[PDB]
Amino acid sequence: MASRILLNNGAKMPILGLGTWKSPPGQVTEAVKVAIDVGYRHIDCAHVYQNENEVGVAIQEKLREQVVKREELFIVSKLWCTYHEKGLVKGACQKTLSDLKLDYLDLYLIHWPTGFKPGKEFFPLDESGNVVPSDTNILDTWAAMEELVDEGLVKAIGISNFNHLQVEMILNKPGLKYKPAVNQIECHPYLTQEKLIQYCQSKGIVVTAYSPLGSPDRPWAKPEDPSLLEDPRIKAIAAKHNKTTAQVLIRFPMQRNLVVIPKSVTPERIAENFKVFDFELSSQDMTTLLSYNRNWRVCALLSCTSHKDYPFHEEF
Ligand SMILES: NC(=O)c1ccc[n+]([C@@H]2O[C@H](COP(=O)([O-])OP(=O)(O)OC[C@H]3O[C@@H](n4cnc5c(N)ncnc54)[C@H](OP(=O)(O)O)[C@@H]3O)[C@@H](O)[C@H]2O)c1
Ligand SMILES: O=C(O)COc1cc(F)ccc1C(=O)NCc1nc2c(F)c(F)cc(F)c2s1
Repeated sequence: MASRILLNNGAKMPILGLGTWKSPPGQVTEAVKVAIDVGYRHIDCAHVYQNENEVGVAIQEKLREQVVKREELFIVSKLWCTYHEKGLVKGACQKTLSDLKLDYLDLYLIHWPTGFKPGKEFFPLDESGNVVPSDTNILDTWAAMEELVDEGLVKAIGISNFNHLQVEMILNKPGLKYKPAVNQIECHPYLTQEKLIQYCQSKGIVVTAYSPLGSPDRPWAKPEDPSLLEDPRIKAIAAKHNKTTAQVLIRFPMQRNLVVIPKSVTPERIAENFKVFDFELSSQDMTTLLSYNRNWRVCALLSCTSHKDYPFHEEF
């Protein structure tokens, strides 16, 4: 396997990164420190995760120790939905930079294609529980993202949770300055994303797979819901390789030429999840895992399904 993938800006992105959603502030500093010690050099962050200060604490220190150089790290963050207005984007980026204690990001993503009413609340809802949109559009937000590159705050920009028509909207802009470098999307054996991956890869956009373990800690998970980590078929593939099910689930997107960002705050799991460069899934394993697709999406909200830019009404 090679360990980084080339982006359109000429930078190389590590194919394995550490996710940080639901890594509690009081626990994430140690998580990130351990991750850097064991070899992670890509960290996936976001303003909405409410922990960027504590991630930043960890990074800055591993600099203070001389454990890693900033140029070796690949730090990703994301513009939250309440900041899609062109005049709010730079301040949102700068807040993330200040929290992370960094002078640039390697990649900055539009977190979702949906703009929400600006304000303090991450999820402004009306009295009936529907998200309150903003009067923003993908192209104007993208133009504001491009200014961040031209000001040196971020090295690359991309998107997350965009369907292929939303990607196309950006690509087709006459005055496009920067193509998206990455589309970060949910991807795992129960939601294999064959058509969107094919589309993105054909357009020279790198795909990052989020929730590769099925996000078992997501707050809306129902006890009856499928569980990747407990799937006995995946356990049997893992046993054949004397690996864990998590290790199989991480290796799987890597062999599809995807980037993958498993989350853990547990030191013993952070280290296990990185030990995926010493084995390969066979062609039969890959085919088998792909065959588990059920088009089963875990990361979506009912409250957002009426937004004009809700991404998941389209087939892909
Ligand atoms: N762009 C977006 O809209 C978006 C959406 C979702 C996710 N993401 C990103 O993708 C990252 C990964 O997705 P995710 O956090 O949803 O879920 P995930 O990585 O699929 O699963 C994380 C869960 O698996 C557990 N776990 C980790 N390693 C394990 C192992 N070796 N054995 C058993 N359990 C293990 C974790 O527990 P502990 O932490 O307690 O160890 C945690 O509960 C996020 O953290 C975030 O950075 C982005
Ligand atoms: O982002 C993470 O890592 C994990 O996710 C989350 C992370 C957080 F820190 C808080 C909430 C979520 C969450 O509720 N996620 C589900 C969504 N679905 C939608 C949706 F369908 C939209 F059309 C717009 C939108 F913005 C969302 S957010």
